Amino acid sequence: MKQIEDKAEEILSKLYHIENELARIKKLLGE
Amino acid sequence: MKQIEDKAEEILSKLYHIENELARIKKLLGE
Amino acid sequence: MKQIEDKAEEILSKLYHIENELARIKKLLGE
Amino acid sequence: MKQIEDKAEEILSKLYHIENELARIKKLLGE
Ligand SMILES: [Cl-]
Ligand SMILES: [Cl-]
Repeated sequence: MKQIEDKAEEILSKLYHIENELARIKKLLGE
Repeated sequence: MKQIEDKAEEILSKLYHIENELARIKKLLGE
Repeated sequence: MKQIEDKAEEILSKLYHIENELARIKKLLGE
Repeated sequence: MKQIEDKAEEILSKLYHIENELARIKKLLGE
C-alpha cells in the first residue's frame, strides 16, 4: 500500500512525461 | 479501497487525454 | 474491487491501443 | 492487496514500453 502509492506516483509521472512528449511532437508536426 | 479506485480513475483519465493527443497527431500526419 | 478490476481492464485496454497507435506512427515515419 | 500491486507493476511496464516507442519516434523525427 505505501508501495502501491509509490507505484501510482511512478505511473503518473510516466503519464505526464508521455503527455508532454506527445504535446511536443504535435507542436513540431504542426510547424 | 476507494483511494485506490480513485487513483485508477485518475489514471484512465490521463490515458484518455493521451488518446486525444494521438488523434491530433494522426490527423496532422493525414491518417 | 470488482470495480477496480473493471478499471484495470479499461486501463490495459487503453495502454494496448496507445502502444499500437504509436507502433503505426513509427512504421509510417520509417517509410 | 498484492493482486493490485501486481497490476500496477504491469501498468508501469506498459508505460515503459510506450516510452521506448516514443524514443524511436522522436529520433525518426530527428529530436
Ligand atoms: Cl472511470
Ligand atoms: Cl515496478
